[PDB]
Amino acid sequence: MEHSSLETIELFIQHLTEAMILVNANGFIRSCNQRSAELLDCPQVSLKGQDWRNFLTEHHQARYDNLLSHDGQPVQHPAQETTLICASGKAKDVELSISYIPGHEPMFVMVMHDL
Amino acid sequence: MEHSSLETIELFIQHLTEAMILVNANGFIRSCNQRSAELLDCPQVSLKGQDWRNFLTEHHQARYDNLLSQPVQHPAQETTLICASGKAKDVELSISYIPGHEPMFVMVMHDL
Repeated sequence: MEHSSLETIELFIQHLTEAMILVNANGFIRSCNQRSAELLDCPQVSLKGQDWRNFLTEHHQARYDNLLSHDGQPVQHPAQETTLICASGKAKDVELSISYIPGHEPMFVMVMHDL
Repeated sequence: MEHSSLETIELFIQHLTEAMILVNANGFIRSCNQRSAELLDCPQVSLKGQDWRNFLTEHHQARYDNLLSQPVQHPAQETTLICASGKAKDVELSISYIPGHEPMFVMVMHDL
C-alpha cells in the first residue's frame, strides 16, 4: 500500500454512506467524504488539511496528543462515545472508532457514527 | 472499481476496527474483516463465500434479495441480524453501493 493505494482508498471512501476521514501521522486530514463534511459541518475542500483535533473537545484532545504513541503504540480502538465540536460551536455526540494502517506514511481512519 | 483495486480495498478493510463486509451483486461475501467475524460469531475464513442473507432475519426486507435492483443503499439504520451461533443481535447496518462492470456492496455494522 503506497501513493497509488491511497488514491484507491480515497476514492473508495467517497462511495461509503459512513462518515469518515483519513488522517496522517501528524494528525492532519488527508481525505474525507460528504458524510464527514456534513457531520463535521465543513466542506470537503476546507476539511482536508485541517488538524482533526480541531473537532474534539479539550478533554478528548489531550487523549490524542500523538497518533503514533498512545496515551508508546499507535492509537486504534473500536467505536467509543466521543463528543465532536464544529467551528460553529455546535457539539454533536457520536461514536468514534480509529483504525491504524501501518506503512512508510502511516494513516489513521476515523469512522464517526452520529448519535 | 476494478479487480486490481479489489486487493487494495480488501486489505484496507481488514485493518479497520469497524465490522464491515464486501459483498457482490449476487449477495455473496467477497471479503470481510476480523471485526465482522467477531460480531457475526463466525470464523473469518468461513465468512467469505457465504450468502450475506444467512445473517438476516427470516422475514427480512425483500429489497435485500436483490441488491442491484435504484440499487440497495442507505445510511446506518436499526437492523436485527442472526449470528452464525444462532443468536440475534441488534445493530445499525449501513449499505453502500459501489458501481462497476462488477458492482460491489459494502456493509458496515455497528453493534449498539
